[PDB]
Amino acid sequence: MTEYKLVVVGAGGVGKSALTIQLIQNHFVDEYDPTIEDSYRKQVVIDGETCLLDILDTAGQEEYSAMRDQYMRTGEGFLCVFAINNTKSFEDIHHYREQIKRVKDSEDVPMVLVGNKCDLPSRTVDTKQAQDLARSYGIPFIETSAKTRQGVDDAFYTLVREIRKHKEK
Ligand SMILES: Nc1nc2c(ncn2[C@@H]2O[C@H](COP(=O)(O)OP(=O)(O)O)[C@@H](O)[C@H]2O)c(=O)[nH]1
Ligand SMILES: NC(=O)[C@H](NNC(=O)c1c[nH]c2ccccc12)c1ccccc1
Repeated sequence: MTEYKLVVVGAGGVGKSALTIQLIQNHFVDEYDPTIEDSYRKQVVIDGETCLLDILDTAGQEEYSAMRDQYMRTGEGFLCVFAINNTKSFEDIHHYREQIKRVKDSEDVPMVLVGNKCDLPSRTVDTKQAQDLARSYGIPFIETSAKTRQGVDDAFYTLVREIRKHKEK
């Protein structure tokens, strides 16, 4: 049983916790503490491989930067989820990608761009914009919704494969 350590990083309010809890508790949480940083584990036999997923629902700000940067190094795959109805979170993608790349000191870092809230209206971030960015980074992008669980299943699976892809280069 192989263990995969992945961290869901992004802006606050994008739905980091809900997206993960949906695949852990099998239901959508309407109200959940945004400052909670818990780690959930899930075992799935994906691609004929029985692996154990180690995920961490980031809050946003830790007591010390070194503590936040700690799991930034141990993270093999990072799920970059943003809100299509919040352009502010989409622009922050540049900072995260650049920052985490520096922390690990690598240009080839397994990441998947995720556009949450695809089931909600008032979309300011067009799909093309997100896709354009993902194609420039050299990573995949899929729209998702924690409420309908659309794309979320694929996104999480893709991240694991991206990790494997990086470890089989
Ligand atoms: N309608 C809708 N709300 C979502 C979605 N994902 C998360 N939310 C809501 O966003 C708010 C914060 O969710 P939370 O799990 O704390 O995400 P986080 O704080 O960004 O890690 C809550 O009201 C969630 O129910 C979604 O996909 N669709
Ligand atoms: N945030 C935490 O619980 C940190 N430990 N856990 C982790 O790093 C991991 C938990 N889930 C992960 C997913 C991918 C990589 C790492 C982890 C932590 C932070 C500060 C001090 C001591 C421990």
